[PDB]
Amino acid sequence: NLRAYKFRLDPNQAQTTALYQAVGAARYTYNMLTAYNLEVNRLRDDYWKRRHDEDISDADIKKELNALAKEDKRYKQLNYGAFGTQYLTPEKKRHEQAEHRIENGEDPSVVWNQETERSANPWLHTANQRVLVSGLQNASDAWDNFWASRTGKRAGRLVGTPRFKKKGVSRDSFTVPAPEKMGAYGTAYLRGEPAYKQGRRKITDYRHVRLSYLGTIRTFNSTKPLVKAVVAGAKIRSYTVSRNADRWYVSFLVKFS
DNA sequence: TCACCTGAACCGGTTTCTCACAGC
DNA sequence: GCTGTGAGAAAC
RNA sequence: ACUCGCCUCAGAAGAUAGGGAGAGUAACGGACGUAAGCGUCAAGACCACCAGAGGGUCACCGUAGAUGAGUAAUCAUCUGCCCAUCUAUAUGGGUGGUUCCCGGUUCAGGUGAA
Repeated sequence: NLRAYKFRLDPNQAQTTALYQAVGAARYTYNMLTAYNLEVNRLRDDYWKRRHDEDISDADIKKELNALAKEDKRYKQLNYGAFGTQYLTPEKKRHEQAEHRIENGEDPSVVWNQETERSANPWLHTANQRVLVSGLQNASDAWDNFWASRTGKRAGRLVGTPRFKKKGVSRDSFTVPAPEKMGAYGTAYLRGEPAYKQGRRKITDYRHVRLSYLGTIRTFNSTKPLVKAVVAGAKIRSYTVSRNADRWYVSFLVKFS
């Protein structure tokens, strides 16, 4: 009983810039998680090959690896959540430290060197939390796809191994869930945006949508079949933004009931 | 590279807490 | 001049 | 002067504008520079800022009214009328105004121009 209403957006400069920033953040986090998981996997299977070269049964060493999970950190694999707490927010704070130490008359290069890290300036905390966690969702999904293709579940052809994302090679998209503010005609604006300055407080036609911190954006379609379906016992569930060429699209996932 | 299709498979977030209010 | 609403961070 | 179309703005097929083309009295093919490449330009109406940049509205919703929101341009909500469309036993209703739209996320092919 699930449906998708997909509209082609018509954003302005100040919103296209934010959309690029969001997709860049999701790509960055996906790359981080995939790289970490890849390194841990390489260590894991090198150890496995070394142990199997001496005729060791995997069933017996299963308990050894289980005990090693509570012994060494580098022998564990993580989900979308644990990586955010253990790893993501430490460099969130590190980027913050660089930002509030740079203005105090000190050298930008020593605190932030372009060699080790590619960013000109720290930014891993001034990005929306949901956008960042979207990449964690995507990467956890990819690695679960791979590990299910291997072991016993995903019937079909062998689904590769997780692969890095690169600008201009992969697809740009992210998903924002409920219960944050989003909706069609009949929903309020956001405090502080330039439209809210002019005084608008509600949506009063069929050519605007509410997108979290991004504000309200116009569309090319008509939101009427949404709102008419909205007033039937159906409520919006989440929204996904995507890009193709130089065009942006948004899908509202609708759950009728 | 950047981009586009086929093609298999499987699937479509919840909650707590802090805080800065807009509006008189 | 202060505070119930909204907006958002953070864990999971 | 008239008929045919290659790329481009209109969510996608049918209606209406853009930069250049063609031939005669349908076929054929995007353009500017500056073998490529790479950069650039191609939808009209209203308020702002100092010719041009940024922001809002439409390019889907017969044909009549009224009421609101908006400085506006447009939009929304009710009542008519016509048409189409169905619905159960000449009937009543309900459903609209040129048709359709279910999408994710990854891995692997395949071509494809560069």
